Amino acid sequence: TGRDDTKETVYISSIALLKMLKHGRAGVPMEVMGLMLGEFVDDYTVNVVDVFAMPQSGTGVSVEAVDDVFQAKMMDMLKQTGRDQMVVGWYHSHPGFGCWLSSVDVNTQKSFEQLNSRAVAVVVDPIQSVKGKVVIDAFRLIDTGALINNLEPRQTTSNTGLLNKANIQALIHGLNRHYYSLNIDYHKTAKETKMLMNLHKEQWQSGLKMYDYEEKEESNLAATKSMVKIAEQYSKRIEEEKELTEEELKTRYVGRQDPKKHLSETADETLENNIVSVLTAGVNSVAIK
Amino acid sequence: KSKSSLDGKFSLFHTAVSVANGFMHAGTTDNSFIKANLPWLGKAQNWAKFTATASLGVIHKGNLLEGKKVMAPYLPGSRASSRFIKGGSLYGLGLIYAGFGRDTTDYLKNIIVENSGTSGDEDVDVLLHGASLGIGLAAMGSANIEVYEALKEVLYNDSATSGEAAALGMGLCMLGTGKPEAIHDMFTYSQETQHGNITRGLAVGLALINYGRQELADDLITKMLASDESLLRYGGA
Amino acid sequence: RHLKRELKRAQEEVKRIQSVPLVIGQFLEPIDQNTGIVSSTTGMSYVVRILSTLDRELLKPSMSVALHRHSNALVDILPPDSDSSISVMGENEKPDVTYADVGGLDMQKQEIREAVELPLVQADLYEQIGIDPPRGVLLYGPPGTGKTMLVKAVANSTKAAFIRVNGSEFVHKYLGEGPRMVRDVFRLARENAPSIIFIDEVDSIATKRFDAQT
Amino acid sequence: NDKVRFIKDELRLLQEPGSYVGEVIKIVSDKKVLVKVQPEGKYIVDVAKDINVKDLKASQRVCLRSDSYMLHKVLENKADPLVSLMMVEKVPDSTYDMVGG
Amino acid sequence: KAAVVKTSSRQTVFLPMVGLVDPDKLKPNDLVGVNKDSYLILDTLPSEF
Amino acid sequence: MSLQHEKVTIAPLVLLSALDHYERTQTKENKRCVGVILGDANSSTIRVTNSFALPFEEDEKNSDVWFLDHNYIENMNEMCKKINAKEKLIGWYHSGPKLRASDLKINELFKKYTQNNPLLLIVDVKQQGVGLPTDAYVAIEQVKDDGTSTEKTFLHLPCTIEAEEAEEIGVEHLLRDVRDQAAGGLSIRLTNQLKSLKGLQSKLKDVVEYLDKVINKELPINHTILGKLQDVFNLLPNLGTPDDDEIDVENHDRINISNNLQKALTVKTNDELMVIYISNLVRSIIAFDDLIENKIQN
Amino acid sequence: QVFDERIKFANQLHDEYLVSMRYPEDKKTQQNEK
Amino acid sequence: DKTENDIKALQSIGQLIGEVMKELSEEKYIVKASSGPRYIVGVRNSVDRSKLKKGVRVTLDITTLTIMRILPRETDPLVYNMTSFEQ
Amino acid sequence: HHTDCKFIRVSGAELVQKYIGEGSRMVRELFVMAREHAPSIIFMDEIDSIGSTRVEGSGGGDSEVQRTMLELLNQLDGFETSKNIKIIMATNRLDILDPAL
Ligand SMILES: Nc1ncnc2c1ncn2[C@@H]1O[C@H](COP(=O)(O)OP(=O)(O)NP(=O)(O)O)[C@@H](O)[C@H]1O
Ligand SMILES: [Mg+2]
Repeated sequence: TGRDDTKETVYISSIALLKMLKHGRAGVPMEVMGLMLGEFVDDYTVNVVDVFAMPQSGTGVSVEAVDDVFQAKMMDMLKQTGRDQMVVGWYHSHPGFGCWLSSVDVNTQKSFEQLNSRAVAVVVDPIQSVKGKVVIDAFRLIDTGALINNLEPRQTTSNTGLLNKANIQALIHGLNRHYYSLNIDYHKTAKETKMLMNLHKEQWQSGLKMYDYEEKEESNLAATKSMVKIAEQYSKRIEEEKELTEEELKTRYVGRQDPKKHLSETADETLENNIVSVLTAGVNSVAIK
Repeated sequence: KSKSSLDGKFSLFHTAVSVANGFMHAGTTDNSFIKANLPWLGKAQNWAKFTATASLGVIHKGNLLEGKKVMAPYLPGSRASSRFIKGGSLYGLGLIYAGFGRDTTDYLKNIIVENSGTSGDEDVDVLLHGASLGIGLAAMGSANIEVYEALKEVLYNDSATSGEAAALGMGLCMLGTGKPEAIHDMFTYSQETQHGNITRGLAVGLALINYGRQELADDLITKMLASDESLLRYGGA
Repeated sequence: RHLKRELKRAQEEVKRIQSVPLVIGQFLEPIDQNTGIVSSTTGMSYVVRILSTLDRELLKPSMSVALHRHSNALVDILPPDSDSSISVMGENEKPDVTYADVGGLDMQKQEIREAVELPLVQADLYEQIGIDPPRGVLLYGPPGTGKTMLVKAVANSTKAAFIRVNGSEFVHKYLGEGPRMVRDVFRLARENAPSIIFIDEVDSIATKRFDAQT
Repeated sequence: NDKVRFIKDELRLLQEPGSYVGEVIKIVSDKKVLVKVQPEGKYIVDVAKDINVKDLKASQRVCLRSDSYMLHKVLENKADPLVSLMMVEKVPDSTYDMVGG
Repeated sequence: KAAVVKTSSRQTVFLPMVGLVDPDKLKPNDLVGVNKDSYLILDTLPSEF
Repeated sequence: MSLQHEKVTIAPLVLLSALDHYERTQTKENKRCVGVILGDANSSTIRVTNSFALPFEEDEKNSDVWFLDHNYIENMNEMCKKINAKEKLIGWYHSGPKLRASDLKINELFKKYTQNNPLLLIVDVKQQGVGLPTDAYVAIEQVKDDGTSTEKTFLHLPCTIEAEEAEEIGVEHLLRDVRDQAAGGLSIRLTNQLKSLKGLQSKLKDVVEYLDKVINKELPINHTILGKLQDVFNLLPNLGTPDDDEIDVENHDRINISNNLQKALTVKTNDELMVIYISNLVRSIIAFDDLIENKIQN
Repeated sequence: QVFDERIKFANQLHDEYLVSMRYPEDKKTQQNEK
Repeated sequence: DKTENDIKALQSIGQLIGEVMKELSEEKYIVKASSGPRYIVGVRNSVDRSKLKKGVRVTLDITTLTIMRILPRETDPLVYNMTSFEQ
Repeated sequence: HHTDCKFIRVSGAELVQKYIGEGSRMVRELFVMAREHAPSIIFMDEIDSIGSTRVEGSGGGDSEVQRTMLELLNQLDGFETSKNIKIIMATNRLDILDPAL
């Protein structure tokens, strides 16, 4: 019968993830562009080793803006280093709207389907993302033909599928009738993790430096006064507070913005701090002489 | 119910009906389901059609003698219309013949050696996935080393989806032996393979082979949990 | 102990959302204790989640409010004091204390003190006799008698709040833009009481006869 | 355990951009309602699936989503400037003997 | 060097003066072309009254 | 040249690039990867944005013998200018770890390109030193005393990382670790106090053995070090001083304040004791009433 | 020396609170309630 | 050099102007944008807290909405024309 | 106080309101809102000293918006039949008031 037609779990390296973020953010508002370099093996494995952002084009995402002079040139330099990788798709940002292929972009992505048969269009939306995690999705062309010939069920085998409910109407219609969405995973080695994880030794050298000690008194003093003012409302609150029905009590004795909670919070902050302050002061003194 | 509500063209639905029904009629042959749900059956495609032939073996569990007979047109040689049929019959045979006779293991063993080259042809990848699950089932608790060697050759070929099937198949055959040479090879290979399905297969196989292995699996557990891969930790557990 | 770390990290995440960038809106009325309706600066009416443990006592009175930009939700509240009416760039506060306000018209300087300084400073006195707080003060005379300066001096050194506005702040070219500032002055004073209201230009605003010719 | 869920859950709610507020002008025979989205123009937009057109009435103020504008929940209390004005003015405490003669 | 444009998009933008476009040629209340994405003074336009 | 070099901030991106590049050029058996570093310069903060490997060969037999490809440096410049124009050629990274005297010689070719003293960014690839995964060093030319010829030498500068906004935000989603230091709760910093002492102790012992090595193994005496150690003995608090007595007073106050905060927490914990009891008392009645009512109904 | 002890006494209070507190609650959760 | 100057501006990208509507804190400032909607923004570290004064014209990122720097007073044309005369 | 109704002071023109839409027709819309929020005493304070020129003139769009409100009290007769909306007006002088009253 038919081929599996299971969209690739797109293993987008940590290096590729950070790198789309830089180009895309700085380049606001102009919708940026570039190719994704990687390797496709098996039926559902693409690893995107690296990406590179093509020079800005004032035309915006267009068939104009995809260009082979840049394509050739970067790859020829990577020949010299042996870091050469084939074009396996393209990324761009729509930052002025969420992650979904435009009517113009579906024509464009089809050109790339001729180049490479497992070509992706990965829309990275940089302004609207607040963390570089949410509103980022991956796509791959599903023909017009598929829609007519009821071949969409073949297309979603061996997958869990991803729906983006938000953004509808039009946009959603186009999305459903153009591409297929699948989960995006981030792969990294643990040598990378250790780098990410790393800081310095001057990190702890700073952690042995001590503030001026009058300022520390200021904080201890302040806390005591701080807590006096909120201890009156707490004092008032528990005078009676026996009256039937909890919901009523919450308005009457101000159980919202809870004074009991707020007192324990301030006490506890100042307390953990003053244990570190006495400890550090003693450690330094005995250590040195 | 199955025909009326659940749609046969949609693949996920069709898998659910095939599995529920396979059990309904299990442990005695039944062709009642084929006949009732005949139009329904023609709709099938892709992996819905692999599951459709393998369903037959869950149904036909027991009645061992007539197990082979019914599966006769679907085998390779007698079928080359559809690779999903060819492959899902061999999985299907192995269900009936789970833990029973070793005359069956022999047949499947031939098919593995034939295709342990290039699984790069499209038909071959599907075929060889079923063959590999199939022979593992058939050889359960035999501790046939011949089987084990055959499924190594699939692994090292680095067949796309059959790599997983083979890895599982080893642990089902050699069930509970804790042969150390087997343990060493699997564990080491799983690091090399970058493709996750093959990796999952070997993680889980390492557990199977150490069935009832008690405190002699203790060497294995420390390595798998400490392995930085999430995959090996999952099978570690 | 494992769940303590999750909890702590869970609060940290919410602080990023709470943080800048933000956009100002104006909390309208409740629809419900824990869901309310707001209007933005952009005229759009958003029905928004009231995040847990926030202000309620004052939140429900139409009051100025902040909205997280990307969530378009009520993540934290502003004082009514925030977003003060259109008001003079320099200090309300008087930088001089040397004062010629003392040396000559001294009798009038005490009088102003009597009406204005004496209730705020000593509330106690008033409570015992039983009077209502003394009534407003109109200052009129020929100009070049330092009227706007004798009273300024007092506000400055009493160190009760001082709101110094002109009719020129209020005046507007639009439709209904003047009055919305006027409502803000009266309330703004109540919020931050004891409080001193002085409108320097009021002459211009008052007319002998009303007209609508233009 | 319960507390950490609540903090997380609130965060997940806030995510949804927009969310609006209209008023049903009328009910129509395809099972849609004509909404006047209060700042924006008019839109004809379906009822939520959960509530039927029998439940709704003329001039019902409603909440609205923003990703499809499909109705969310009916407003418990009518959004109108007048409501806020009452709040401020407060319940009269004055009586006839406050003013003598 | 710097330019305050008030756009026809009804926005107000403080943009780095493009160095290619001369400081001389430019003047207050010159009519000018401006790039559509990123707001920079792209070119100068015959004025209309 | 510019002497402005004060801090060198290094994006998490440069590090990821350099690792990857080292392993894709399959430079091994202490085959050096030498690649270019791009970013801003002639600033107090040098903002190190990116790196790309250059073709490179290093021969183990003799270290004078290496290749570096001139034209590649040139080709990259017009490409990188278009991509982001704030980038300039600023020097080269070395795989390290070792600090070579072949780096004086490589710096001289980079010195042709650069408008600053060539920035040598030693990005350790083995990551043995967990802390300091980076060293930064700038080529200077300075009058060497004792009637010796002017020397070109490497003076350490702060290589410490700061990160850009765009990079940082994604990194933070990935991790959830308590890292080397987060300064989190009490637990986290309490660990820190032990670790940090241990940092110092390590540092300190090495200074002790360095002094043996001057007089046993005849290192040329680096007088700079000796200068710093004089400042340590001299600005060393002296004990028996009445300053120490003052210190003890400050200690007395804070330990007291802790005691008063401890008591206030007792009042909070004590309130919870009663409220839960109140609740139990009502519930006893709720459950009793179930039993009697089930009997009556039946 | 004096103050060190006073802290320990408060802590000992807290513990006494915590243990006792939970013993009625067991009873009630186990009992049926309306 | 002249043509290279355009490449460099392109990466700079435009900015939005408001004005310091009211100081509330050193940490956070309330600005009212000239085009419209009032925003609460953050301060950048090189710009000083005291350069910031009420009524000073400020420039801010479009993207992050964070006060980059003070601008000189960007006078209305009417008062700009009176200054402009040298007789 | 004794009547026990919602005493909503609306002081002045509702051209001050500008929250949604123009404030002009919000004057007129008062009827609708008072009905929903009954029991209500609408205390319309408005002296009508916005110009003597338009008190005695034919000019004045303020006069037009005012007028459309008065008509709603006698076309719709929502307030009259089931009285719970009292229309309490207050002007300093009987003689500076609009003559349609
Ligand atoms: N305590 C005072 N006694 C006498 N004259 C005063 C006093 N204080 C200020 N002056 C004088 O008043 C002049 C103007 O002060 P100013 O504040 O303008 O007054 P005013 O009466 O409010 N009138 P106007 O300028 O019309 O608002 C000064 O130039 C002083 O000479
Ligand atoms: Mg005056």
